[PDB]
Amino acid sequence: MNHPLFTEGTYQAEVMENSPAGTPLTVLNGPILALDADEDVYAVVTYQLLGTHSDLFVIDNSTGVVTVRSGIIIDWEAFSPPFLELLLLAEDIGQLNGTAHLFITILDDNDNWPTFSPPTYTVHLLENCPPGFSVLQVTATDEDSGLNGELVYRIEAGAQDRFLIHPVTGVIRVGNATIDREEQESYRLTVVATDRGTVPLSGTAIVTILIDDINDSRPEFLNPIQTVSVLESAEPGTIIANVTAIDLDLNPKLEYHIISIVAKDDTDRLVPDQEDAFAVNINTGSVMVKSPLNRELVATYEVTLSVIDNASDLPEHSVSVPNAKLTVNILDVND
Ligand SMILES: [Ca+2]
Ligand SMILES: [Ca+2]
Ligand SMILES: [Ca+2]
Ligand SMILES: [Ca+2]
Ligand SMILES: [Ca+2]
Ligand SMILES: [Ca+2]
Ligand SMILES: [Ca+2]
Ligand SMILES: [Ca+2]
Ligand SMILES: [K+]
Ligand SMILES: [K+]
Repeated sequence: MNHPLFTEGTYQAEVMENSPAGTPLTVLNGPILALDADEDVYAVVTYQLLGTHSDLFVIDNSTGVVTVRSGIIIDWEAFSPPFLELLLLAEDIGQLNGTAHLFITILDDNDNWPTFSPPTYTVHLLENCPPGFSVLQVTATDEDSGLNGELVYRIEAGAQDRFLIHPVTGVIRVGNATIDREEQESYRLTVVATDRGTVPLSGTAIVTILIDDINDSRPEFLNPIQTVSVLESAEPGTIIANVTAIDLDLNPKLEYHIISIVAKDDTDRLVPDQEDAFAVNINTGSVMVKSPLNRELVATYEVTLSVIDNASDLPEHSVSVPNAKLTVNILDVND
């Protein structure tokens, strides 16, 4: 009986993780207080603090106030559950000790950054993929609790509405935009996940999106219109011109052809059966005299040349639009 008595059986208390040394515990139920049992004499009562995690704290042995110790760090993420049990002793010399318990709840602080692991990504994607196609999912982790761990995803740069991301799931999908390998063959997306604590932290990942090829882009002649004067004395074999085209797809097989050769004499009049006159090299586009030329037979030739990508996956983007045009004015030879 004659031992000192605390005001409470158990003092309920709390403290914020990462509090610096000196920080008193918030003690929900009054101050930690014991008094000597003898109502006639006076007797000094000192306080002690014991238990497996008492090393995190120091008790003011005179006032009984519990503060955070120097050296140590209170880590919410290091205790499951986030709840300590400590014994308090009241000492009066020549008396048995007082007993109370100090139960302490460690409070969470937003002190973990939303982390991506892996912290970067690479994905291949086929061009002409329709709106809303699901490209990649990205997940970040957070060792905080409650809202301080609840993450919200968002594309910061590299995107321009061509890719969108679900704020919750982190699923990157294609936006309402044409993904054309020829217009842009790759993307480097900066993607941030932000926590919802009041001081909100964020962390970053980099999604490379390599656009794969469909052979879907027609060859283009770089020299579409061309007039050339050739001597009627030009022998067969003689290169007089070269049409040249480019397909912007990944592995084209270009083939140059002559679609027609219209011929006209010097009185501006149709001369038929003169397709033997010229020939285009099927790979290079080099145009040569093929048969003997005579001005007195043919004065002008209009020649149309096409080019096909034989590898093209789409049939309506196979051929040159427009075809190449080559007028060939024939020069006179005389005495
Ligand atoms: Ca912590
Ligand atoms: Ca925390
Ligand atoms: Ca956080
Ligand atoms: Ca394309
Ligand atoms: Ca293509
Ligand atoms: Ca093509
Ligand atoms: Ca002649
Ligand atoms: Ca002549
Ligand atoms: K007393
Ligand atoms: K005493």
